[PDB]
Amino acid sequence: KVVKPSSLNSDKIPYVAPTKKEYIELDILNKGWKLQSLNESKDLLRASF
Amino acid sequence: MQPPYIQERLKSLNDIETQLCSMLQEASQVTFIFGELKRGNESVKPQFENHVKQFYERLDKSTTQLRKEIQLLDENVGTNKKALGQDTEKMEEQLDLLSAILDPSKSK
Repeated sequence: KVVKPSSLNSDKIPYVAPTKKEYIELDILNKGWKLQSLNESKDLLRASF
Repeated sequence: MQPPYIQERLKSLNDIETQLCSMLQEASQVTFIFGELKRGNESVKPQFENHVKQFYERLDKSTTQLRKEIQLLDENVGTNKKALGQDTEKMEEQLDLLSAILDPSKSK
C-alpha cells in the first residue's frame, strides 16, 4: 500500500583501495572476538559439566 | 538373593557408568586447562599431554568393556515357578507352628 514496488535497482561503485591500515586491525580484532568466544566457550562448558 | 553371575554383571555395568563419569570429569579439566594454555602461561603445558592421553584411554576401554558386555548378551541366551512349591512351603511352616503349639516347654 505504501508505494508501487520498483525500489531496488542495480548500481555500481568501485572498491576502495586497500592498504595495511584496516585489514591487519580487522583480523587481529577478529582474533580478539574469537578469543572471547573461546573464553565463553570454556566457561559455558565448565558450567555445563 | 540373585545368583552371583548377575552380581558381577551389575558390578561391571556400575564400573562402566563410573568410568563414563570420570571421562566427563576429565573432559571438564581438559577444557579448563586449554583456557589458560590459550591465555599464555606455558607452565601447565606438560600436564596437557597427560590429560589428553588419559582422556582418550578412558574413552576407549570403557566402550571396549561395554562391547564385551553386549557380546556376553549374545551367548548368554539359552543359559510362577515358585508357586509350584509355594503352597508346600506354606504347609511346612504351618505344621512347624503346630509343633510350637503342641510342646508347652518351647513357648518361652
